Amino acid sequence: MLQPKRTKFRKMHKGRNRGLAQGTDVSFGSFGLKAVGRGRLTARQIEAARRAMTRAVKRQGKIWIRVFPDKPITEKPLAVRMGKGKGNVEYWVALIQPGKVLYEMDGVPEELAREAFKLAAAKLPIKTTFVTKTVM
Amino acid sequence: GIREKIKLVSSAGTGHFYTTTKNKRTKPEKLELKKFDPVVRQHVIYKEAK
Amino acid sequence: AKLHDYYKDEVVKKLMTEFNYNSVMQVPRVEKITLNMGVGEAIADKKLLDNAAADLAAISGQKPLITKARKSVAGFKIRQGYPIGCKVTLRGERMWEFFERLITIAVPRIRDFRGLSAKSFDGRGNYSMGVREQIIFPEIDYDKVDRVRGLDITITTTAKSDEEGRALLAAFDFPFRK
Amino acid sequence: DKKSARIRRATRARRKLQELGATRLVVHRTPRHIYAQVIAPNGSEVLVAASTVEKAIAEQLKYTGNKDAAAAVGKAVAERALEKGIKDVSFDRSGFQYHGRVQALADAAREAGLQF
Amino acid sequence: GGSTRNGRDSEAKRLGVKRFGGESVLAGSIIVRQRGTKFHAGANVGCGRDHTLFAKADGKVKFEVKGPKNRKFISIEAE
Amino acid sequence: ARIAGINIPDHKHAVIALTSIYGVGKTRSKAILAAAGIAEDVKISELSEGQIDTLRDEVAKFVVEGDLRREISMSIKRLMDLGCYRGLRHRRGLPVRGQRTKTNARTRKGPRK
RNA sequence: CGUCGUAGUCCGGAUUGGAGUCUGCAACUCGACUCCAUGAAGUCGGAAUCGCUAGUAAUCGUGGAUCAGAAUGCCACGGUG
RNA sequence: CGCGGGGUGGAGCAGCCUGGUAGCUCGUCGGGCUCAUAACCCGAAGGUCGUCGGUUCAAAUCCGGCCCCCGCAACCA
RNA sequence: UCCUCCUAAAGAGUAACGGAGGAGCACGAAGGUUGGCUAAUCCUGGUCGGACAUCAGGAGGUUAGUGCAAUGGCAUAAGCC
Repeated sequence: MLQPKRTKFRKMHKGRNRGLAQGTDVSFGSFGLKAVGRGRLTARQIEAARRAMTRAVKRQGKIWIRVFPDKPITEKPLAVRMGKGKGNVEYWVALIQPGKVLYEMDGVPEELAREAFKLAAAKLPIKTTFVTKTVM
Repeated sequence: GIREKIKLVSSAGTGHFYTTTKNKRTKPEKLELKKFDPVVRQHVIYKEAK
Repeated sequence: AKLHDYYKDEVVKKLMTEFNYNSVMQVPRVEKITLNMGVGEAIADKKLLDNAAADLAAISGQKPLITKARKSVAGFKIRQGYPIGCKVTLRGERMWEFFERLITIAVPRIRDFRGLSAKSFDGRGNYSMGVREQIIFPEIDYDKVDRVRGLDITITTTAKSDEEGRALLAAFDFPFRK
Repeated sequence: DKKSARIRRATRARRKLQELGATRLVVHRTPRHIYAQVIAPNGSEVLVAASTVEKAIAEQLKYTGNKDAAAAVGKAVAERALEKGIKDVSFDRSGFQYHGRVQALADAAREAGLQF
Repeated sequence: GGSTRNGRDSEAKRLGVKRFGGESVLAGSIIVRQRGTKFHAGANVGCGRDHTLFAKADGKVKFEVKGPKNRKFISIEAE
Repeated sequence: ARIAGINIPDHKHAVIALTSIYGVGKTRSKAILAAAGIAEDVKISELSEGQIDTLRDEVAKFVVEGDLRREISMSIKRLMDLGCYRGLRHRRGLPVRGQRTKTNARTRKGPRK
């Protein structure tokens, strides 16, 4: 399961997304995904999406992932009132925007991300899909 | 800082006594440095403290 | 004290009559020995070197001086300003004066005497002539029982390669091995 | 680079002289030569100098790196200083020691006239 | 957690800025804890215990572009 | 003056610091002392410069210390490569004195604090 | 008589290779004797305790048995006491 | 809630605070006393000093984390 | 109560039980000043040497250090002789 390295500081700030940022050129492979939308992505979502692909791709590839959790989130008991204060770290998250490629592939010809992505898109936010390699 | 004050004596007639707070926790030796006083204005020799 | 006369007459210099060198600035030259004598575990004695203070100047033509440490706490015990050795460095005439006892009369103790191995050679032809421990030379009051310490000697050259630094081993004879 | 250490000592001096501006006397020496030059109050050019290159010294001195040759330049730059009336002149030693040939030059410059 | 404090009241800002009046002495730059990023050049110097490049003569600032790469000096103008 | 001894004691007979150490043996190393004018009964001090030149003359006749230990060590290291009985017993810490490790192997074992 | 100390010693030479010498299918492994060389341990010794009344304790040599080929163990002998 | 301690060859705790540095009484095995085991006197072996790191020339101690325990304890809409 | 870096908005003080930490002292020397010096770390090799040991060479450097904290700077050294 995905559990990122302990942060230098005990807690972090969540931060705002600009909802664009180009990152469409594949550099760990030759093809990937289309994002075309904006939102928040969690560690459990990218591990559940990895599970969906791991079950369909068996051991071929591997597949490289350009999204990784960036922040831990603070969580506390539900009954604590509004005011004081921030709890301990629980789940880890990242931000996604239209120019992201998310996942990068090359060693998996025609059995992943070439005809459909529906089975992995069902685990994710922003109704994602596959992309074809950019050559010109 | 929380250290003992002891004033140096002049070897001659002088209206001032220079106040020392010299640490004596590793240095038992005496302090002799010369100071200025605005009366005779030819420097004063100060002795015997801590 | 005669090497100073011969090193100026032909030793690695008559070479210049058959090889393409217009000055001694392209030929091998020897002018330095950066001597040292270590104290080792002397901090657990602290009384013998307190009286053997000129015992390195007994073999070197310069003024004795105790070297002070550059380390204040160590896993072998040291203290700030503790004396850690003695140098009594050889250059020029005192280096040629000192070299006249090396290999010629330094034979009271041996460990190979056929050339050992070319350590610290620097790719130039830097030659070993050390004795590991002092062997005692004839001067004054040298026949008695007296203690001896660690002594190692390398003769370093201005040559550019051991192909040309070896012109010294073509002017003198000493046992050599690579 | 032991040559650069002399230049560092000159950077120290050049920075220290920069707040003075004004007329400046620079002394420079080498193992065979010595010279001294007076720099203008705008810093952009020389006014007068003395150097062991002149046949007035170089034909009379048996070696130009000598003490008496440093004194010959000191006694010439002091003589040319009196010709151009220079006062409030700040001294500069080009990263060298003052002791030795720069002192032996200065000692004779204050023998040919005013201090210096 | 908490107790990170930082404390209260500190400034040392905006005094080394724009056109000067050229008739009293000026700080030139009051940037905090200066040891080599700026320094002084030309006829002026500043060696104060609070790292101020305060000029000791009356004049205006040059806002000079000379000096090696990212090291630029506090200097007074000729007028 | 000394020729083969390295220990500190002074003014002894010409055998204790002259023979039976590091490689010099005792069989030919003592016959040379009469040519140097040195007596072998009762403590003596006649070995100095001059006398010792008669002893510094002996060259290439014997070997001492690490080069004599090299001679035996290589003469066992050639066997430690092989399946020989003394090969493994010098590759591993095992006795060769025909010992009973039930009773006495004390030199090969050690303390016995 | 000569010689020597409070030093793991003049010593010791226990250990480790290389040569040999003997007996014997055979001594590699488990045998003895020898030589040139190398080289370590031992300077009273755990809680605690052992034994007899004079040629006894204490201590040094000599012999035999076993045996193709070795004992320091086994059985005996005398000197000093 | 919140507060204050403990974690030390196998067991249970001194040690720490005061820096020049790994232990005691038992335990385990083997002895000594004995016909023998206990009582009792000796001999021997083994510490991630919970444990990951930090800090320092330098610790188990300085000190953050990740766990395991106890004592006061829930004495407020 | 005091103090740094940041939040704090390319003009300034600055909020919320905001973010990383400290200060109630230290040093008569660790202060003044002249001239110098230049790390660190690692590799090489040198009896007594468990193990870091010496002096010299090579690579190499706003990377060593700065009384203490966080921060900015560093040979014109504010770092040490």
